[PDB]
Amino acid sequence: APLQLGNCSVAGWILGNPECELLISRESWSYIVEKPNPENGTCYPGHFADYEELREQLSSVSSFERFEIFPKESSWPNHTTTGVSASCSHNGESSFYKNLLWLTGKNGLYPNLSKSYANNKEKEVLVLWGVHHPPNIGDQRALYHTENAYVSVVSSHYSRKFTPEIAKRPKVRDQEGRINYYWTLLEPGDTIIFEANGNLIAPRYAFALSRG
Amino acid sequence: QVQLVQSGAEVRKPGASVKVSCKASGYTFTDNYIHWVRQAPGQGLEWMGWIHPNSGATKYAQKFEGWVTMTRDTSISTVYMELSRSRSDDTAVYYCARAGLEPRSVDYYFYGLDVWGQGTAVTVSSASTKGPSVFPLAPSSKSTSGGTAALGCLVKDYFPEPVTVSWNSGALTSGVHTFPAVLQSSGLYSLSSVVTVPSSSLGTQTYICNVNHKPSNTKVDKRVEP
Amino acid sequence: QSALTQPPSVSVAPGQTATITCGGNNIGRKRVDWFQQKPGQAPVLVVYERFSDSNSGTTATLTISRVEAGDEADYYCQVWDSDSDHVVFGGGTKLTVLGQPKAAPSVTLFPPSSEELQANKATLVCLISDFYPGAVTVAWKADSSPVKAGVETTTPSKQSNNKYAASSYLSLTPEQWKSHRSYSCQVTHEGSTVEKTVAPT
Ligand SMILES: *[C@@H]1O[C@H](CO)[C@@H](O)[C@H](O)[C@H]1NC(C)=O
Ligand SMILES: *[C@@H]1O[C@H](CO)[C@@H](O)[C@H](O)[C@H]1NC(C)=O
Repeated sequence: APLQLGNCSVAGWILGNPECELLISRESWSYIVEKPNPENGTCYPGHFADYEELREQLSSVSSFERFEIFPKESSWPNHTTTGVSASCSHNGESSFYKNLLWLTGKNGLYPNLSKSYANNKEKEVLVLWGVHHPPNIGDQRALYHTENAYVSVVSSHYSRKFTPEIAKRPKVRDQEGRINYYWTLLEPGDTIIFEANGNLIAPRYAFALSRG
Repeated sequence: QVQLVQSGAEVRKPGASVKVSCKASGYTFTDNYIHWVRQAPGQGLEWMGWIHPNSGATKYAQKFEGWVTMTRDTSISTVYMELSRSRSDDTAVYYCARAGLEPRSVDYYFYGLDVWGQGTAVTVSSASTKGPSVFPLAPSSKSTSGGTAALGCLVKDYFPEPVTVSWNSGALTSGVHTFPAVLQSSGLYSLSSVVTVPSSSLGTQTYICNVNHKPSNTKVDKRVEP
Repeated sequence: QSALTQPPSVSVAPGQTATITCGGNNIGRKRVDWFQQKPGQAPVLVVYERFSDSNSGTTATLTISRVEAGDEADYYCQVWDSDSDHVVFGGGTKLTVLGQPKAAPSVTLFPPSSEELQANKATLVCLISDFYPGAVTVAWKADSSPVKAGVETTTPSKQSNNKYAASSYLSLTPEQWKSHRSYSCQVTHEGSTVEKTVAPT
């Protein structure tokens, strides 16, 4: 009972690349059918961490539920949530990954944020997020109002502090900036905490899953 | 609705402070960046920098960094632009503009300048009040145009504006053009008035220009002869 | 001269279509804000069936369909430069809506007056009148050499008969005035150029 990915990569599918939402949703599958060289993946360029490990974790699943870990319109009262890009276009229209939110400043401010989530799903929860590395200082100031930014992510099984490095990368899909993608599996009962003062590409949707 | 109202015209001596204010209304003052842009006489627009009323953060153009200071007062919804050490260079009209045009993408994340103030005219000169010198612009074979001839008067080195010109006490209005003033690098104003007359009237008809400069309480009547 | 490039002037008869181009780095991938400025007034943001916008590579284009009198103005393009965090304006386009017949300027240059010279000063006065459309460039010369100091010029304004006039001044010392064979005021209007000369005789 295989999961057909079509023109998408696991990266495209799991992040919610706009071209990848046309695929039929599944709650279980024995293996993953995926084109050798898939067209749509990370529509916004960046490094996807532990990618091979993640494909293996997702290889076979007995239960799969997408849920809104951090509701878009509720979680972020003092930040702007509408961020979109032509690099992630859908129907000729600038857009973004279904499963992440591009947070930016609001009314001249990007207030320190702290958002936590407790896994009460009784199944492992796959959580994904990103860290944005602007191509220059102008974009850094315009988006986040802060030049010295950090993103911090913590649970019982994950602990990292990220800092953007602002500089040009080779132009890919019309971007010289980058987004690095990260993920963790959260134990039942464990809590994960995100803190940032800029540059967080927040989780919007997460995945409760079983593998056997 | 949404509008920005700036303070009135200013005359300052160089080295003094020039402070221009901008009051916003019709919307929540703390929402948007407020920019300042200036326009020198006869030229285009140059960005000076912005201030965000909510955070108080500022950014100045390289050219103005260290010369200009922007501030805000949320209690009265007013932003200020200040030139601490003013120069003759600084003579211009200054605008404030609200950046309310929201960007549609993070690819180009710049709020556009959607509502401008009316502008404030700032004049910087070291001059005190001075009455004009009036000199004749005499007709000759070089200002004639076969049947018509041009003559005028130069109203030189006065301060401040304005000055009015008439010809033959107002009797002569046909063919008269009085030009606006230039501000000279001296810090004094000059203008000209010119009349086109029949060239047969030269050395027959008398032509007198009358110049009034109320700020110095001066009137000059100057005979213009060939 | 400017970071953004615009054509200096566009003239168009009413009903026709006017096109204004703006050239700049990565312009095609940005929002180019256009500003309309009428005489004596502050700029307003051009917002939008008549007025339409269109980018491409390093070119953004403002198109005004079926031009009306209220469209006549100076237009400035503007973008934000990401790298240096700096707002940049084009040099501007004077858009004239042709509502009267065209006219090359008449030029009248007066030498320093005898009374001024005796007061130990010297001003050459160049009067430019009866022209349309309302833009000219003025240049001065001392014996065929360009002079770019001591010059002040007015921006053109309307005459009683609705045409444009402007003036330009060249300030000298009596010594400078007597030192040259001649001085010239040179006026350019629509390709055509008119030069007037005075000499200390
Ligand atoms: C998938 O991508 C291929 C290769 O570019 C394309 O020809 C095809 O039309 C696409 N089909 C789907 C599933 O959208
Ligand atoms: C999807 O793949 C097609 C085929 O290469 C490409 O043209 C398009 O830019 C991709 N879109 C996204 C959102 O990845």
